[PDB]
Amino acid sequence: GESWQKRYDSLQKIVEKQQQKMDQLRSQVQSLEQEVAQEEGTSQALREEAQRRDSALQQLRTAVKELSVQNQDLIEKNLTLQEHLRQA
Amino acid sequence: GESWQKRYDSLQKIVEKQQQKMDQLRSQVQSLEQEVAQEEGTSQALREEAQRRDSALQQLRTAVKELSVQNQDLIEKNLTLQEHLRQA
Repeated sequence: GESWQKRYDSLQKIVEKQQQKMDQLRSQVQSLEQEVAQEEGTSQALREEAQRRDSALQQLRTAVKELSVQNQDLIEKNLTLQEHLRQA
Repeated sequence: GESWQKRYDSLQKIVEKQQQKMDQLRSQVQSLEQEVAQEEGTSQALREEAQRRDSALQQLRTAVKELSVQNQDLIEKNLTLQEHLRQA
């Protein structure tokens, strides 16, 4: 059979392969933490832009209503002028 | 000093402790891959909402433009009636 010294030499190869795998996993953890942080910045930026555009939506809807009031005003004035024209 | 069998046993304790740390790193990586996936899912969902919000904004800008031109035309038609009613 193999001597214990030979088995030790083979086991040290396993120890070194474990360390290399652990190095790769530690690097992957760091990269993933960075990806999470970057994606959180993206999501927060999207939420802030959504707030600004929701405010723009609000302002446009009210603008439509304001222009509808002006429309009614001008229509009523036009009818008043039309009635004056029936006495001209 | 220590026999090769005993040195093997000491090295095997290192193999086992490195395996524990490697398994813990793999679990951390899995948790971080879930965290990345959920944050990218959040960002994409916000982009979906943004696309529908921009559609609403575009439709409202169109309505504002249409109502504005209609009101400007009514203002011109009112001035025309006023000119027809002039006596001097």
